[PDB]
Amino acid sequence: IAQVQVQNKLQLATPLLPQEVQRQGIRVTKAVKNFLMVVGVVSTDGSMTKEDLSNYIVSNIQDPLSRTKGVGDFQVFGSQYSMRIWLDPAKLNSYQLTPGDVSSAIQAQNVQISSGQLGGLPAVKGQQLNATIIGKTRLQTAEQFENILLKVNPDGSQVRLKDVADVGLGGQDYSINAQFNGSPASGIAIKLATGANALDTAKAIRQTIANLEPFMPQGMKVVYPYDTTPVVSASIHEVVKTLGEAILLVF
Amino acid sequence: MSKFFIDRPIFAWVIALVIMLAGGLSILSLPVNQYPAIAPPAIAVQVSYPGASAETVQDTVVQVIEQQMNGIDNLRYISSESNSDGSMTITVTFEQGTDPDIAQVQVQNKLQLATPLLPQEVQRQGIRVTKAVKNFLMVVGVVSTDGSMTKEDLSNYIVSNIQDPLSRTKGVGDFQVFGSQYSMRIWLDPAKLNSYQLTPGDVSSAIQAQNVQISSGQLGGLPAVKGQQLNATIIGKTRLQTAEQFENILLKVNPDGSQVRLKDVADVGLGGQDYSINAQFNGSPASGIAIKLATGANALDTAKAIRQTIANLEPFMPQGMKVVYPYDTTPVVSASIHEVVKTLGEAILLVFLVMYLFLQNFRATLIPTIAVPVVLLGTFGVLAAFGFSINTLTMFGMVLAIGLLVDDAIVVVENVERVMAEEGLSPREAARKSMGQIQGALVGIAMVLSAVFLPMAFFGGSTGVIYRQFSITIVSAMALSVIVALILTPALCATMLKPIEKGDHGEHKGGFFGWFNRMFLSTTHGYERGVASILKHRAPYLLIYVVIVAGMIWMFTRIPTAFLPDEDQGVLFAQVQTPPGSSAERTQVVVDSMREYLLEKESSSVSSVFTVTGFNFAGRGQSSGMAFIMLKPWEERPGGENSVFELAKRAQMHFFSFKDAMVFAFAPPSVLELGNATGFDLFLQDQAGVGHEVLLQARNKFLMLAAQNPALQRVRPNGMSDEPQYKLEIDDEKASALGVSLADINSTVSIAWGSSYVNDFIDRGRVKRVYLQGRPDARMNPDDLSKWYVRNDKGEMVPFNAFATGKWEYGSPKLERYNGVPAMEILGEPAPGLSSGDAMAAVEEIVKQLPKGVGYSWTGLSYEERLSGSQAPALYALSLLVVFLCLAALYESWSIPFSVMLVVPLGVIGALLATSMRGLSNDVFFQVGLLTTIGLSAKNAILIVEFAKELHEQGKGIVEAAIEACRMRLRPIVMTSLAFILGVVPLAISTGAGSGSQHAIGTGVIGGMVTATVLAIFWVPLFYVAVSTL
Amino acid sequence: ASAETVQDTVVQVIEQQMNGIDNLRYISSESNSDGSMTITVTFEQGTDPDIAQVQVQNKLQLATPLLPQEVQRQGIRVTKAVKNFLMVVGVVSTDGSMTK
Amino acid sequence: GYSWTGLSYEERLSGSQAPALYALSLLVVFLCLAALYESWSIPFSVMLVV
Repeated sequence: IAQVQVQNKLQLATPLLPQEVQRQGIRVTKAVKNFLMVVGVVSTDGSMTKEDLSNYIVSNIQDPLSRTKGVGDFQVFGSQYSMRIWLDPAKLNSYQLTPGDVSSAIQAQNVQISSGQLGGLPAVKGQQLNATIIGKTRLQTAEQFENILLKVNPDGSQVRLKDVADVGLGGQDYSINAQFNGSPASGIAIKLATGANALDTAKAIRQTIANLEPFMPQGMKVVYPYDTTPVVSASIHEVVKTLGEAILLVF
Repeated sequence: MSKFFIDRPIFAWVIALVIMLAGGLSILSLPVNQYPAIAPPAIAVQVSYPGASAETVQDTVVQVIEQQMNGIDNLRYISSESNSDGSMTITVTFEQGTDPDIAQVQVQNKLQLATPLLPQEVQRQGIRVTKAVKNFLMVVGVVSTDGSMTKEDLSNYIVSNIQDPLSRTKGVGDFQVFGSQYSMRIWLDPAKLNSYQLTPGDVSSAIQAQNVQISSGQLGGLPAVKGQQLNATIIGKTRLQTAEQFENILLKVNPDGSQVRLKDVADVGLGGQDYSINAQFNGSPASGIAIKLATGANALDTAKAIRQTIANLEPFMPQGMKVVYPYDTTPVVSASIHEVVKTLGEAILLVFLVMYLFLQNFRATLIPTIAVPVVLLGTFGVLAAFGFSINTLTMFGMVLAIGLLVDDAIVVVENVERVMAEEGLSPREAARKSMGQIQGALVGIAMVLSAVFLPMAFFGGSTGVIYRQFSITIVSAMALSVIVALILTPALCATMLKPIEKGDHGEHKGGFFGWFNRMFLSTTHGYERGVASILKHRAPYLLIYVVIVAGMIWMFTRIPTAFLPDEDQGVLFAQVQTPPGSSAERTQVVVDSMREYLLEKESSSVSSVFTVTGFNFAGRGQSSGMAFIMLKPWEERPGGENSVFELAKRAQMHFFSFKDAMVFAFAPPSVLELGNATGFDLFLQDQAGVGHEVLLQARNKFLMLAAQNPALQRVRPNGMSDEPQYKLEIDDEKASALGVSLADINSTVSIAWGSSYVNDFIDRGRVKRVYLQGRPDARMNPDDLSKWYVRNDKGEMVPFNAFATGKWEYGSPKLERYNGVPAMEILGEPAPGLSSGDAMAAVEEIVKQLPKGVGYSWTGLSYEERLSGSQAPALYALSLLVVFLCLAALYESWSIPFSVMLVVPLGVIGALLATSMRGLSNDVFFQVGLLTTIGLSAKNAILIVEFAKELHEQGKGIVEAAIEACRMRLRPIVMTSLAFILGVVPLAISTGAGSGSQHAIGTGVIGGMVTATVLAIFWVPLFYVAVSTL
Repeated sequence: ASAETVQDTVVQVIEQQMNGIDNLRYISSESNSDGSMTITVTFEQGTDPDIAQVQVQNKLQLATPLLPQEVQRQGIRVTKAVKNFLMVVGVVSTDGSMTK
Repeated sequence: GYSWTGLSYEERLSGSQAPALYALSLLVVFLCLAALYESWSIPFSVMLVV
């Protein structure tokens, strides 16, 4: 009920936020203050850099580890890929262009639009053809992405995004990037959901990562650099064995 | 506890009156519906993003929503659906026990945290979040007989002026209508757009420039100038109402006065909103309402209120419009509670009859007719105390409970009358002696019956709820029957009985009753020497007992296991699939021919066909359709000639000859909430290997080996086969080299072919919306792309074939996901006569060949059935341990409870034999009938072994007392037995509403109880002497 | 906007969708020439107000696809409302120099 | 048509609710005095001295 109340008092205010923070995804979670455990991933062949095995956890490990029982909020050390368009003002002066023109071209030339149907309804009486018509799909690879047009004169001379900027896939924020035991690594810091225990949540996290284990590439382990469940399990076991020896001493 | 009230009866009588008064107050405030909340609470999210591809709506809506919901409570699994028609459906399925309101508001909140990331064309549609629980009370269907009104006119008429009185009535919850209201549909044409140098971007700008509210202020608004005396709420422009106000909006005008209206550019006129769906009822075009029931509300008087609302609205409808009721689960509930009231009356009158038949007096015969309705009314009160509702399940639990519910009062009045007969005491002290002899026995009945039914309540899932209803109802019946037979019945046996003197049984009476007394003591003192002969040498009879225990083991191993019995529900589903690349009229030619076959030659069974195209349980679009054919009631089709499970075969043997489309007919399950499968469900999701073609080859390999195994049968894909779809390739350098802007091309191809939501208008005081497309003869051909014109920057028209070449592709029209990765769903059925776990093992064996990167995940009912398969051989052994504890408590040893817990095999043997002879399955109804006949066998076994112990405590041997106790206690067994099968047999011999449930719940009970009596009354003192020689 | 267009735009739709909640007694509404509206749905006594607010803004959400775009941009404020004023706390200027 | 609200609906509920209160409490006193003293004379005495 507390999350629902702060959520409607947040949706009362979220259109008054700026336009670019509104397109980032606002998160409201029931997270307690401590880090429960950190599911870490380190590569053992050296072919994986920091950003690629952060991309792997964000794209494949994060969401099954986020639907599970008792995980409120994550904290991913790194992030996924996001293909960046590295402008430079020398070649941006070379063709008399502003970055607003580039930002309008890369909003007008990779869109996935409502196209309709080739035999859509209502049909003229006596029409027996149907096909889902396809407009432009969104651009996937970088060599397909370099062919974004920016300006072209009617005599046939054009400029491309490959001539203005140097495109390439990389992270979306290079601020945080961990490293485990010397090697390049990353991980996802898991916070516990409130009103729930820690051992069942940790066991569900272990079962989820063990279900996702047979699909990761070769040269990529899963390690646990930080967890607070073995201390509490050892404390419970120590008090149970203290009880089991105290009953024998009373006997 | 009973000796304290047998002296003073008025206090016990007003305790019973308080119980009956609380029950009578609870009767008029119980909610009542067909099925309780047994489905897992699933939440649907439906978007109607118009004119999209099958992967456009997916990669712009579904992944954006599914990667932003993170950390909702009690989440089990989520799904998706990205149809080619443009819709979307994700079904967030939660854990049991979660009330749907907070789960729905949490998925609402974590959806509206994601809705700014969704595109503008999606977030102007509005993202609807409703509860997906398929329990429809009644389906109000509106038709138009003459054919002058299409479906969208009927849907506007519904949403206009029959939705206003319907939702203001009591008890009606949330509901949906087929289709929606009108929309000012604006039909552009490309020749007139060429003729004026126009583009649909200019029309879409001028409409939303001349059809908006303008926030004008006030004439004298604050702050006022010093000396202001005037105030008037000024208003500016207003939303346009009619179509002759959209005809007079202007697109451009020169300063000479030469203008261009929306006339001679467009053809405005009110039409529908979603043209894809199209339903028709017996020929006439039809819309409808699907009314659900709100929580905590009666179904009968609210259905009558819906009937009364329609019957009070009917003098105002247009001519040619009937309101029909195709689907209505009001008479199912009504007949299912009416048969319970009839069998209550039959049970009390029939136990009155057998109580007068075996005992000669009338006053002692009258007392079950008082002592049974008090616990009958009070169990509704202490059923309302837990927050339940009158279901079908708890009413059949009541009917299971009646025959044992009467037995406590029967054995009380029998013991009082036989203590009256044998020694001749005054009634209060004779009933005092009887109650002092049944003191521990009645609380032993309470503890043993609670121990044998309460662990059955502790399952988890839909299985857990459908056992929990049964268990809590009959445990409430036990725990209230024991106290109303320990507290009430001796207090009235001390008052309203007739004394009998010493050594008399009524031998010189004459007539029929003297003959009955003579034959009854004749078979009694023949039974004396019979049990003496079978107990005098008892060695070759325990061998027969262990042979018949091998009989129950190798008789229960044989029969197959079922989840729910097959039911005559009343409906049949007939979903069709035309070959890919088919329009709507081919599907309609299949559908109306199927409809006229099911009405013309099948007038004996099918009452009406509410059929529909563009929709099935497989996947939406234009090349699909169904026929919700709905049978006649049970009182108009006698015999087994017109059942649903024969009408399906008689329809399918002709639907094999409809050679246009694969017409498929399947019966719904017992419960429609978790239904539509009758088997197992599986998603073949991919975790690592990326590619739609690889997963399509995986499903092809899986369907190749699925039809080869004999353990699998009728294995179909739930998705859709691939449609041949048409693509464009807009040559962007040749487009922008001619001079057109690519945003103008995107707006033209997004407004001309597919629709585009602009803004809202106001008609009849109601906000409706405005779409626009091209004409229904301006987008219908691949060569008709050469007719639309984008605008160059010089002011001249550029044709669309100058820079766009066509090419045909082959893609999927329905891409669905499962927990964030794409998948394809099957709908599997087990082999006829094989268990469901055997089919699950034989279908998880096939997954050992799929390519590297394609996983499997269970769903539907199999996710509960796989995880719930580890408690049933745990808590049954727990319940046997608890009943061993209770019988060690009552009988002061550790070996004498074996003389009771070796008797319930003799109760399960007859039930297994009676449900193996007439061909039934091992469903939940036979299992709870098995449990209640086990409970009745333990019920009379502990009383006969307790008198066998008591007569040995009197001071005689084992052999004399074991045949003394059965001699003294034969007649309550034949009272219980004769009244029991006379009360239960009219369930099995009859039919009607819920025939399969009654046949599954009656014949195992009578076959178990008759065999339990005829073996227990001969073998229980043999077990007692065999355990007492140790 | 004026009162009748606010009524027939917003209030009729949410009035149509906010009946059928359990333990409901009467729903009533207002509109103004200023433009504001106030639906004041009143439950039967015996209901937890938290789950009542949960159900109210649960079945409020499927009116948003019917309401226009000048009201979706501002957000709907739901709250539990008693009718008494418990306390009015107000400042006052003893200098006489500063205005309202 | 007219429909009461605010204070008026609550006091109309009181007016339609009071005789059930009188009859049900009178019957509960009747049941308790038939309960504890176990006669059918003195509960009629209290029910016609009320």
